[PDB]
Amino acid sequence: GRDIDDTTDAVRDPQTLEILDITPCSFGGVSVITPGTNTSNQVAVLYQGVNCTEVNVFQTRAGCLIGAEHVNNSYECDIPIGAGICASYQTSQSIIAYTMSLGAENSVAYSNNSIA
Amino acid sequence: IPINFTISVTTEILPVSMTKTSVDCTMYICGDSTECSNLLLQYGSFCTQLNRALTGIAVEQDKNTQEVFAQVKQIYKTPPIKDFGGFNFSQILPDPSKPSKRSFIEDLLFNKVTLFNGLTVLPPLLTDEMIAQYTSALLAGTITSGWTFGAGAALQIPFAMQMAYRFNGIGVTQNVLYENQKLIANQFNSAIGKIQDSLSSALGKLQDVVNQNAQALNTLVKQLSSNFGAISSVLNDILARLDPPEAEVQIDRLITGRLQSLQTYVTQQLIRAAEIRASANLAATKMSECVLGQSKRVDFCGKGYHLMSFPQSAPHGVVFLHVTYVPAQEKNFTTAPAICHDGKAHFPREGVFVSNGTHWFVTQRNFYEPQIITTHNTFVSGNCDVVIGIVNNTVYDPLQPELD
Amino acid sequence: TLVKQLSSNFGAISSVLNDILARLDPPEAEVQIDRLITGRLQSLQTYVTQQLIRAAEIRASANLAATKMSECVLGQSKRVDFCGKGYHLMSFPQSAPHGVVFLHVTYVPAQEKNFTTAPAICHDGKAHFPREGVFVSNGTHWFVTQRNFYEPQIITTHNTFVSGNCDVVIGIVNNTVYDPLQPELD
Ligand SMILES: *[C@@H]1O[C@H](CO[C@@H]2O[C@@H](C)[C@@H](O)[C@@H](O)[C@@H]2O)[C@@H](O[C@@H]2O[C@H](CO)[C@@H](O)[C@H](O)[C@H]2NC(C)=O)[C@H](O)[C@H]1NC(C)=O
Ligand SMILES: *[C@@H]1O[C@H](CO)[C@@H](O[C@@H]2O[C@H](CO)[C@@H](O)[C@H](O)[C@H]2NC(C)=O)[C@H](O)[C@H]1NC(C)=O
Ligand SMILES: *[C@@H]1O[C@H](CO)[C@@H](O[C@@H]2O[C@H](CO)[C@@H](O)[C@H](O)[C@H]2NC(C)=O)[C@H](O)[C@H]1NC(C)=O
Ligand SMILES: *[C@@H]1O[C@H](CO)[C@@H](O[C@@H]2O[C@H](CO)[C@@H](O)[C@H](O)[C@H]2NC(C)=O)[C@H](O)[C@H]1NC(C)=O
Ligand SMILES: *[C@@H]1O[C@H](CO)[C@@H](O[C@@H]2O[C@H](CO)[C@@H](O)[C@H](O)[C@H]2NC(C)=O)[C@H](O)[C@H]1NC(C)=O
Ligand SMILES: *[C@@H]1O[C@H](CO)[C@@H](O)[C@H](O)[C@H]1NC(C)=O
Ligand SMILES: *[C@@H]1O[C@H](CO)[C@@H](O)[C@H](O)[C@H]1NC(C)=O
Ligand SMILES: *[C@@H]1O[C@H](CO)[C@@H](O)[C@H](O)[C@H]1NC(C)=O
Ligand SMILES: *[C@@H]1O[C@H](CO)[C@@H](O)[C@H](O)[C@H]1NC(C)=O
Ligand SMILES: *[C@@H]1O[C@H](CO)[C@@H](O)[C@H](O)[C@H]1NC(C)=O
Ligand SMILES: *[C@@H]1O[C@H](CO)[C@@H](O)[C@H](O)[C@H]1NC(C)=O
Ligand SMILES: *[C@@H]1O[C@H](CO)[C@@H](O)[C@H](O)[C@H]1NC(C)=O
Ligand SMILES: *[C@@H]1O[C@H](CO)[C@@H](O)[C@H](O)[C@H]1NC(C)=O
Ligand SMILES: *[C@@H]1O[C@H](CO)[C@@H](O)[C@H](O)[C@H]1NC(C)=O
Repeated sequence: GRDIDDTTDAVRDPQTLEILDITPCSFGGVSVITPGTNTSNQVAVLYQGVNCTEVNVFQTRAGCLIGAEHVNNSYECDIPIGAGICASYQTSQSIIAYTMSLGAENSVAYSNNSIA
Repeated sequence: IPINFTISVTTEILPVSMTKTSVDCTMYICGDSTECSNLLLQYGSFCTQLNRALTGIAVEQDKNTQEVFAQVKQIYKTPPIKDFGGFNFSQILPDPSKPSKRSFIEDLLFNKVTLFNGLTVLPPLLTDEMIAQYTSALLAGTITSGWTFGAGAALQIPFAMQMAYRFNGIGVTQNVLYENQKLIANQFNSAIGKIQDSLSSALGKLQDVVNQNAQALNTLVKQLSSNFGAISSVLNDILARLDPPEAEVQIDRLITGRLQSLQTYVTQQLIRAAEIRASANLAATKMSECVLGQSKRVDFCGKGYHLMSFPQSAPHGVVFLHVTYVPAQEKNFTTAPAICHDGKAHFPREGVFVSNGTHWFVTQRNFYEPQIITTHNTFVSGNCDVVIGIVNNTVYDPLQPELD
Repeated sequence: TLVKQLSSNFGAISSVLNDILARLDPPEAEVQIDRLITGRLQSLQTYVTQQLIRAAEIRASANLAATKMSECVLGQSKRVDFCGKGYHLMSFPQSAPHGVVFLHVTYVPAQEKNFTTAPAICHDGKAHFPREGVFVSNGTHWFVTQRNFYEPQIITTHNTFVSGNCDVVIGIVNNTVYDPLQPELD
């Protein structure tokens, strides 16, 4: 059996004569988030293309970040992990992983007869 | 001289960024083999340069998007009271029912384009929801403040007065707006309706990019079933049929072919990324000059005299809806450069001298509204034997009747 | 990277040419020589392509710098966010190693004040529109002021121009106009 790009994705075993598929084992690159070797020596590894089922474990859309706590607040983006997530060292001290905030929530007092 | 006007809204499509892609140099060439990798080490560092170039392009895409869209300090919000003097920004402003918080036209645009062996695809730093949030902030700031929010703190102002000051910057006076507010509101609403009706029946600028980025990958993948002169285009087949003394004259041909394929791909991607970067710079300039202000440059923000623009977000691109002002119906008149009243020559201050056949009036250039020629519309300069086409009508002098 | 590419075999028996020429008899050294030639040509042909692309990018940036020098320094520009954020006044160039530094001086407003505003004044049936400014009010009286700095003045016949009658404008208020000629006429 083949696929769009001529790669064997199915096969029939000679003895039992049953249909089996083939799926490549999980791959992916490794990226490390560091706050600079002048402040601290901690890091946070992030497998890019694998879920956490495989090898403080937050599963993200961009991969499976390991070694960084997850917070609820929202700050500016220091280290752009991806898909709206950013990581920073400033929380005794630990690396956090939050969601990026675009800015303050403002609202002008618009009306039909007021000017500033 | 025109007697009537129309408001026209036109769209403009611009690509901003393309899909990020990182291609492994070792897994693409070899795979899981080890003899292939040991042979590949003899070529030096041709697997670090390619990865560095691809990472550079990947970072540049996010920089493009960030510099185009992130131009507002604070996320402004539209007030609930939608009394804008008749103008209806309902298909432009977001609808807080869909989970994506996207307006009608942004949905029409997002449903028009859409419908490992080394290669991966990385996710964008700014997800589509955040881009919609940015465009909504820009729209709410433009509507409720004008150009003030792009040049410091935001100052409120009623929309009708803002449009009056937008007319006053293209020559037409503001009583023209205030005395024809309903007609202008109706024309603007009709124009928005036509835009939404024409976006549902295109977007070739944003598709000729996806097509090229897809055929490049298709060619790269298809360049893996070529023999390149060896006996078979499978490393796991060669390694299972030849002893190591006599397989490194075959794997070497495979290595040469696959390296040349990767080099061609990387060069083409570098050139394409440069082109996209130029377009993103143009898009950022258009945003800064047409949205956060009113532009006097001709044919930059649309076709006609620019009034204002609104941004919308499209997949891997941006959409501008330029609002302009075009004169409609003209009429023939007769003109004189100056008037010789009493040995003096009266030139118009801001306007032009026209006559319908019997009497002479003074009127503004971009609209027709005649006025009597007083001494508050004209100024004197010399005698009337130098000007070439001077006529000899009379003026009003509005102080004489009151001095009785 | 280009320099370090000189210490790779590229398939030959060594990465140094003198060893190739000394250890081997001419007719069988040309194979090693050709392998080295191919490798080094590939290296020095990738370097030139990357350099050309970088040069084009730098050329675009230099063109932008020339335009900014021409339009922000030698004059005052109305293009928004081109010569800095805010309303532009002037700029000064400074030389830096392989670059330029512009110092953009800009006007930017400050502490605000909310007001009550109307688009016209109906004096005696006629409708008066501001000549150059905007109508404002502090609660009781009405003034006309410029749009970028609070500086109220008494509404007069010189600050306004007449147009039609006060029946078609949507929002309109009643007030008076000074008519400065009258006190001197008597
Ligand atoms: C400016 O005034 C607005 C409301 O205007 C009021 O009525 C006018 C007719 C005029 O007489 C003004 O002097 C009056 O104040 C107010 O806007 C509020 O600002 C506060 C700031 O904390 C905000 O919490 C409220 O939500 C605003 N009101 C609304 C309806 O949204 C305020 O007094 C002044 N605002 C600004 C921006 O200067
Ligand atoms: C200027 O043009 C507008 C439309 O472009 C005219 O408004 C129309 O007037 C007719 C007759 O009064 C109405 O039947 C229409 O409903 C109006 N609106 C439209 C959209 O057609 C307007 O009359 C023109 N001005 C003058 C002075 O004739
Ligand atoms: C040109 O326009 C002027 C003003 O619109 C016309 O002058 C008017 O003519 C009528 C006819 O008797 C008079 O009652 C008015 O007093 C005149 N002035 C104004 C301000 O209306 C003139 O008739 C027009 N000429 C042509 C050939 O159409
Ligand atoms: C609003 O402006 C008016 C116009 O100046 C002010 O009215 C005058 O204010 C001066 C200065 O205090 C007094 O000397 C006059 O007697 C005022 N005239 C009248 C008729 O009241 C007014 O005080 C300002 N403030 C308010 C709240 O109205
Ligand atoms: C400005 O908007 C106000 C609403 O805040 C308008 O007032 C409305 O309409 C009439 C006129 O006074 C009144 O019933 C109320 O003040 C408002 N109605 C309701 C149902 O709230 C006012 O007409 C507008 N004025 C201008 C000049 O635009
Ligand atoms: C031999 O292979 C056949 C399939 O061709 C299978 O049906 C059979 O059971 C096998 N023999 C034994 C002893 O299992
Ligand atoms: C490290 O940081 C401290 C202050 O945070 C600073 O004084 C010092 O120069 C830095 N050193 C390096 C090598 O960055
Ligand atoms: C990883 O595991 C989670 C949990 O079952 C699953 O939802 C997710 O789809 C898995 N990842 C992939 C790529 O299938
Ligand atoms: C943080 O968020 C999680 C889920 O979003 C919630 O269960 C938890 O209580 C929150 N903690 C704080 C301190 O807000
Ligand atoms: C704006 O248009 C929508 C549909 O086009 C309509 O439902 C709504 O009532 C309109 N609002 C105003 C104020 O005209
Ligand atoms: C002006 O006059 C010319 C020649 O008489 C004519 O062709 C033209 O149509 C006239 N303009 C208008 C607006 O009727
Ligand atoms: C235009 O030309 C005609 C005839 O050629 C002439 O009578 C008239 O004076 C000219 N108009 C000017 C010079 O303003
Ligand atoms: C206009 O009329 C005056 C009347 O005093 C006359 O002297 C002058 O020549 C006239 N101009 C032309 C161009 O005929
Ligand atoms: C202005 O005065 C006229 C005449 O007395 C009156 O009819 C009108 O209602 C006044 N304006 C307002 C807004 O009340």
